[PDB]
Amino acid sequence: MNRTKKAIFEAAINVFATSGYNGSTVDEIASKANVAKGTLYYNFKSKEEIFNFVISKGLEIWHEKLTDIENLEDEPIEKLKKLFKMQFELLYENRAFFKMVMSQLWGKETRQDELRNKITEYIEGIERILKEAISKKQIRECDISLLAHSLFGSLISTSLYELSRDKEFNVNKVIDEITINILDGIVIK
Amino acid sequence: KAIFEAAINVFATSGYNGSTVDEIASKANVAKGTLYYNFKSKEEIFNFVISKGLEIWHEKLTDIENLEDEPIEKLKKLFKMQFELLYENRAFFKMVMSQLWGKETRQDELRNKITEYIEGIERILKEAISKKQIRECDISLLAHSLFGSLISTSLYELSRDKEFNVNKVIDEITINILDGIVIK
Repeated sequence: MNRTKKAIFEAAINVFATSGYNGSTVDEIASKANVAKGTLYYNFKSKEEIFNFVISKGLEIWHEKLTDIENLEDEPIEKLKKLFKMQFELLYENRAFFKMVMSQLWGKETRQDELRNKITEYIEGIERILKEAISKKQIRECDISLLAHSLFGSLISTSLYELSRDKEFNVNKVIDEITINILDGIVIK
Repeated sequence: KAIFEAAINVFATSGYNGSTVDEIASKANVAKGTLYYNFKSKEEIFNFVISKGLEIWHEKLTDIENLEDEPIEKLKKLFKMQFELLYENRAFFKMVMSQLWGKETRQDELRNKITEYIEGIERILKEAISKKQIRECDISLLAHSLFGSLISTSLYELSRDKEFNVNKVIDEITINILDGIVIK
């Protein structure tokens, strides 16, 4: 990304995360990016084009880091432990971006169908690790797609927990707790 | 009442930003003057919609809290109750999700309302921990994860364009949460 696209990218994340999609404007993104509006429009025709570019660029590191985990020779159960650590670290390093995503996952605009298709592509990588884990009898036989969405969904509920105003968020403690909760369950054993 | 059902659809479809009082009155088939005898602003309508819609969640959660059941059995009934209510209130749930993440003051207040519900889950988990029926753990983090089971399922249904059988979901999620997924 050159300076113009990087500046728009970083500013757009914060505008979208602060105001939501409908409340964000090209006008505000140009101002926050310190990019002349004519140069912005030379690169992006509309707010929707900026949004989709940000989603596509921002999810690149998610696919990259998940693909790296998939490529390891580690046992699948060890890949799942590394998945939880990777996702929460990535979430913590990119909180504005993830809120932007979360704010747009629930409606019926074509933009949001497309966003969900991009998230589904990511979740399919989780499904692939689970399938291998089940075949190696390291994870219980279960509805894989349902489980994979639950593993992604841990990011969503934790993002809400991170917004708590009465405590301070500790990413390493959350990784450790969620890993045990997911793998071992909560029942006394 | 007409405003409540219409405003869910409007806030879901047109957003909070992007919707108007007039559009809500129209979708409700409510004369604008009659709207203003009930509500002063679009903000008042939103705050009313959230509070009203969450009442049934609080009522059913309180019912479970009031049971004589062991807390671990309360938790099983909580999962069942939550997925049932999710199924009956699908539009409302997704509308809430769409509004939960921004920095406007109505959204601070929305999150406070959700947090209050999640605090009710924390009370059941606290009883389960005292009775040594579940592990000692970060109770607030776990309670958010238990609410998160609905978030994940709702996203799953949207992403696959499905309305999954509620009993099969309850059965799978309950085992996943209580017993975990690892075989070791």
